[PDB]
Amino acid sequence: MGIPILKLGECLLISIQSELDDHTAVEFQEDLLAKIHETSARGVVIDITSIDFIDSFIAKILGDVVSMSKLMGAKVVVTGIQPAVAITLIELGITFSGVLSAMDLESGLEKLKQELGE
Amino acid sequence: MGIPILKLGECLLISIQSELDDHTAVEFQEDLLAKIHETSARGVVIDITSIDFIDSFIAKILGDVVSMSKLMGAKVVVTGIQPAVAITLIELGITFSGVLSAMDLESGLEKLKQELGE
Amino acid sequence: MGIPILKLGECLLISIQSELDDHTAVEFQEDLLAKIHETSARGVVIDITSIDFIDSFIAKILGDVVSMSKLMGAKVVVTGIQPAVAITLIELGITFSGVLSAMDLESGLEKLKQELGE
Amino acid sequence: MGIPILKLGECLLISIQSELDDHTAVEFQEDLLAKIHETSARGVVIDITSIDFIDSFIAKILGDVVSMSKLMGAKVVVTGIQPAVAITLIELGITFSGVLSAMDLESGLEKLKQELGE
Amino acid sequence: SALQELSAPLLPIFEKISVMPLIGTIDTERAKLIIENLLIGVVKNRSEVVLIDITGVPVVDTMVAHHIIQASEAVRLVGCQAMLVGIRPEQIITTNTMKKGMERALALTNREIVE
Amino acid sequence: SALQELSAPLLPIFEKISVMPLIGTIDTERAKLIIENLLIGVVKNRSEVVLIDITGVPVVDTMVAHHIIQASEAVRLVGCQAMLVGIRPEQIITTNTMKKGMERALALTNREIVE
Amino acid sequence: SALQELSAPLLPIFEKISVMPLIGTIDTERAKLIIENLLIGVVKNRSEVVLIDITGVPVVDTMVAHHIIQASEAVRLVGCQAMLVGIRPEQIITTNTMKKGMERALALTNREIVE
Amino acid sequence: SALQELSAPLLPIFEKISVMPLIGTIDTERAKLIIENLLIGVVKNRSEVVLIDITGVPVVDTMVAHHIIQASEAVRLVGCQAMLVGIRPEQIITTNTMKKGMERALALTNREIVE
Amino acid sequence: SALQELSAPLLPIFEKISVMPLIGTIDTERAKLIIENLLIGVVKNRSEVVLIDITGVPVVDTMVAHHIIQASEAVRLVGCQAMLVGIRPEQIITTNTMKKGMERALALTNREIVE
Amino acid sequence: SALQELSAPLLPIFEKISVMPLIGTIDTERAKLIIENLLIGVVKNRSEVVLIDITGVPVVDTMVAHHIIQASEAVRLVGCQAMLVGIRPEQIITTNTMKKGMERALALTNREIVE
Repeated sequence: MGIPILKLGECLLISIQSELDDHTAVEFQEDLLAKIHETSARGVVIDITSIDFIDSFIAKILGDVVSMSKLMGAKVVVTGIQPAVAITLIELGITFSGVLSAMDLESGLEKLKQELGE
Repeated sequence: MGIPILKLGECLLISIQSELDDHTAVEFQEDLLAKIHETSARGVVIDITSIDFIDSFIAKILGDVVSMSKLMGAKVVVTGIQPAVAITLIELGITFSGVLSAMDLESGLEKLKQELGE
Repeated sequence: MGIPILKLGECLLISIQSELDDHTAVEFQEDLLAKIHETSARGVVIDITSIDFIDSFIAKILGDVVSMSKLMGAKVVVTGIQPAVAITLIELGITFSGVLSAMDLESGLEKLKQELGE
Repeated sequence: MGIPILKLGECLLISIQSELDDHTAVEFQEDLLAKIHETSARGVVIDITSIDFIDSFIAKILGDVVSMSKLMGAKVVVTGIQPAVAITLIELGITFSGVLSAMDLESGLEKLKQELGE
Repeated sequence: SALQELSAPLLPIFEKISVMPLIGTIDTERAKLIIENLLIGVVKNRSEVVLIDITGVPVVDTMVAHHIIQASEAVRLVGCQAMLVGIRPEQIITTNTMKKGMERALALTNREIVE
Repeated sequence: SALQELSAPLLPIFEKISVMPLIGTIDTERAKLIIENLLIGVVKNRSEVVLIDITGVPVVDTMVAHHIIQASEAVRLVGCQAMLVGIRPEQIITTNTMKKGMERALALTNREIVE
Repeated sequence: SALQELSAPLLPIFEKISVMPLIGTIDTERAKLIIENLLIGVVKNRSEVVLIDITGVPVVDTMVAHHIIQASEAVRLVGCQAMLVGIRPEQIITTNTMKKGMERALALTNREIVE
Repeated sequence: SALQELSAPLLPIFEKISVMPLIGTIDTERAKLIIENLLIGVVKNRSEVVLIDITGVPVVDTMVAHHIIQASEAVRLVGCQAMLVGIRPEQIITTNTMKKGMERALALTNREIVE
Repeated sequence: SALQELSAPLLPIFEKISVMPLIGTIDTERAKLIIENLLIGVVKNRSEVVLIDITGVPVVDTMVAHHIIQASEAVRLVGCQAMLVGIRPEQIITTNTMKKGMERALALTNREIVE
Repeated sequence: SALQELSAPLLPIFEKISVMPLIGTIDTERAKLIIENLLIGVVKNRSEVVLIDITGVPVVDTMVAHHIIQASEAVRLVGCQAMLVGIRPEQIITTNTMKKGMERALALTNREIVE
């Protein structure tokens, strides 16, 4: 089991369903950075559309995974954010800027289509 | 819980975890069909790279989910097959014929631009 | 002593006058498949215009070399089937698919020279 | 019954296997001219590659079917003559001129189509 | 009497079968392969648009459509009825009408009629 | 039983007469007039290639050939046989063979072929 | 009851199967084939958008997909449901919905929408 | 039997009415308006080519031929009959055939099918 | 008798087979499928030009030869022998010689070698 | 086991060496010089990649590079191992990988890869 990943044309896709806590995030984040080493990726598209809720401890992980993989050498687009998670749990209690969000995965990959030249 | 589907440029990208049982595979194969109605898809790229062993009666059903989509109105491609399962299960007298199996996910959508996008 | 087989430019033009039994049929079967490896070739033109009666023990020998030569590495064409022998071929019932026969040895070489090695 | 004729776009062909007597040739000499009446012709191509010894009366016959087929309109090509037939046995009372000999049946056509019919 | 048709514009061969649903008319299998090498005829039409109805043996009619495949070019069963294709579980390329039956058989020998 | 021939390959509408040259075949006069006004055939053909001979029926065969000119156009006897035309009691447009008879058929309706 | 609602918008032919889950309507095979050749119908559609949980009707509804190959040009099943394709106890060309299946039908007979 | 028809040839919706000359038209008055905000249908064709006759409810048929003019656009009646039109008590654009009505729908939305 | 050699001119992967006609030598079936996902060749060859003969492996050499179409696609057999298929119990794209087997395996992947 | 290996691409025929590292395998020279007058003998790759190691006989394997030069065109030792060449107690064209050995071997016969 775990959280999968999939190489796609010098980019990198990843789907995420409703995970539990920071333990389910650190078993994910150590499996995201380890395979962005192996693939010579340049953009990771974190599809998180299928998420009910996100705990406050995950806000200091997924609000800092964009500060994680940027230093690794690849841009990150947090695409597919639900309304319920976005209001008071990605609220004004974090340092959320420079994250390059999108709306849906077709417009997500369209944005990172124009970072690999075309 | 489950095995998800993400829309990406009028194509589908089923990525499966290590599922080795038919009563979950029949529980899975509804999700391929119940999504392809709602999103007007044309080619579904089933990624089976993360599956090591398969049971025989699964291949009498997963060998027929090609005919699920091919009658539904969208082509299907089976990418990333392990060398073990093609020599311990497929050499049995099942009747794979005209399935158009790719090699890896990079060469999948490159072949699946040649069904949509000139 | 034997059935006269000649060669043309990158083609073989075998002509049949008459036979005796299956012993001449297996001797002719050993003749053509050896000769097509004794030299190089890409197209066989079998001429059977001079035969008006073929036994079921013989039509399989002309069912052999019409399909053993395709696996050997050359395409085959059996031109000029008489209407008397053409009845008992499919009254037996054996489809000559992939054979693409013609009416006479001039028009038989029209398609084969066109198709492979234009 | 061993001597085929396989005419090819107003250009005939002749295969000749191992003969043993001139009683074969007299039944054969009428058969070539009976074909050149039934179809139009421009050049017959006699092939005698499979003969290592020749009766002196047979050399009178094969030296005659040149001039039997010149008067009908067509040219002749005596292609693929072996050494041992030619060296000490065609030194007999021949008058071989205007015969247009060749080396092999593939090049024997293009020494005739270069002259007549094209 | 017991003979149908044999004449051609020499690239195709037309043919017509009026109503004769009986197995003793084996001559439409017999005297058809005879004419296919008496001329050099290429893909030929059947045009059974008035034929009601073969019940027992279309094996004399649908296996003769494979006889012509090996002796010559293909064959077009032009214009079947509605009753004739009632239940036929027992492929070959057909058409609908004799005018457009001639088109997609002439497009095999690479010619048409345009001015 | 009660049938001679009909066809419809193109806008020309041709016929075929096998050997039954009696005066009771007035239907081959009528059937080529019945099918004529229904589906519009400018050119028609005859194709009496296999017929020996005519005893006392040009009145019902070729005297009525004028009656298709007033119907539409262009009766064309395709290949009257050698012994058929010995002494005629009784003009029209005819030809030699169907493959070169239809060549002048489309030349009357101003159409040609292309390879 | 006694209705199936077939006509011809273009040279292809539309056909709509509404909620008719019954084996008594064999006439969707019968009364379609009679009106198939009643006009010139080259291709046609089926469009079973909602008819879900139909049993052995494929013994009719697939052999009827084989008769249109014979009497005319090909036929397209349009938009099968999810549970319908789950009934496969035991080829043909299909599509997703009637606004794109009609478009690939015109792509066969060489026409497209312009401007 | 509380169902008639619906379709989608990607801009308009053609619709078919087999014969039901009663007050059961309150289905097709209602169930056809609800499709107009289910998808973006500009044009719709009524196609009462098979209906004889209308007894006392064209008042229901003219409101539904005027509700669409204030819902989206371009209702049109396709193929009335000679017996059907008999007395007119009471405009609305019509056409003659099902084929040619579809083309002038594209002429009101600036399209035409050629290649 | 260690193994069978394999390397690559970067698009295809060649292979050689010497005299190993026994079912205990399945290593040519296992260690050949292993190399396919190791380096992603598209076409590959067998080149059994020097082997006489085959008795014990009639299907298992061609079963795996159909089962790199699962992952490559299709292998091309190079140079079967006259004794090898002079008789056998009973598809597979094949060629005759490696200098022509390579020259047409490139054409399936759209490359060429021109001066 | 009277073999070493062999193959035959188009003009540059090449050879392969698996693990057979002894003086009793001088056949890889003897069977190799026979093929140089069995066909035309332009450049030929050794490809001793699957070999660890050889210390005993480099006089057999390196002086043979100056045996084929005087008989035919030159050779290329393709893919020497890492610690194989660490043993050099005591020139010739060479490369590193089989897929790029052909990139310069075809340059000496005036052929270059197109598309």
